[PDB]
Amino acid sequence: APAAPDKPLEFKGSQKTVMFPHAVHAKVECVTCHHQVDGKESFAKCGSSGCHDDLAGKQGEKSLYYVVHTKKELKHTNCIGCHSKVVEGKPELKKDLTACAKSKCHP
Ligand code: HEM
Ligand code: HEM
Ligand code: HEM
Ligand code: HEM
Repeated sequence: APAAPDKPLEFKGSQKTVMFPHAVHAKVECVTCHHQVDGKESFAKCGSSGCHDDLAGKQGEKSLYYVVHTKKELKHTNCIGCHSKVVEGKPELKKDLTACAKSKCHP
């Protein structure tokens, strides 16, 4: 598989840009986020054509917003989902990892 990016990268929606750092997630297997597609590995951008390419809508499988933010139980692990589990044991990180404003995702 390709190498994991060294520097934080721009993970964009239609209005906001969130800096995503791989370094901090080094203990997380790649596939956790870069889920398999049709039985094969995939490292394409989440919102590329044919994937979660609805960058404005907030509901549905095609919605990038939805797969990133929903707390519902999904087929694959997502951003808010794992962060919520993490803060159950580390409450001191609740604001930094799950808050809608003033968090590490949305400063
Ligand atoms: C808290 C539950 C929370 C809210 C609400 C929220 C809102 C939000 C908006 C309105 C956008 C802009 C969408 C767009 O540009 O089209 C947005 C985008 C991203 N967010 Fe968010 N967000 C909340 C929380 C968090 C947290 C705690 C993280 C990080 C784990 C996070 C991540 C992202 C990412 C990535 C984006 C860009 C991709 C996209 O969803 O379009 N948000 N968020
Ligand atoms: C595991 C060690 C791992 C690899 C390999 C990896 C690779 C990778 C690449 C090459 C990109 C760049 C994609 C591009 O076309 O620019 C990329 C981007 C993102 N990754 Fe990743 N990644 C690995 C692990 C992880 C883990 C564990 C997560 C989630 C916690 C994750 C997530 C992301 C996100 C988000 C992006 C941005 C994609 C976008 O649409 O902008 N990666 N990764
Ligand atoms: C990019 C790193 C990336 C993220 C983030 C992402 C998340 C995601 C979640 C959490 C699910 C489960 C949704 C649900 O259960 O309702 C999910 C599902 C699918 N994805 Fe995805 N996804 C990322 C990347 C990609 C890419 C690059 C494509 C397109 C090639 C893609 C496609 C799909 C499809 C289709 C589904 C539904 C089938 C499934 O595997 O669950 N995603 N994604
Ligand atoms: C989903 C693609 C996703 C995003 C977006 C995301 C963002 C994020 C940020 C911005 C941080 C803070 C970095 C900093 O300290 O400056 C962060 C930190 C942790 N994350 Fe995350 N994260 C996403 C996904 C995931 C997933 C799927 C998991 C769990 C499997 C996960 C876990 C963590 C953990 C652990 C941290 C570090 C907490 C700490 O001790 O500081 N993230 N994430």
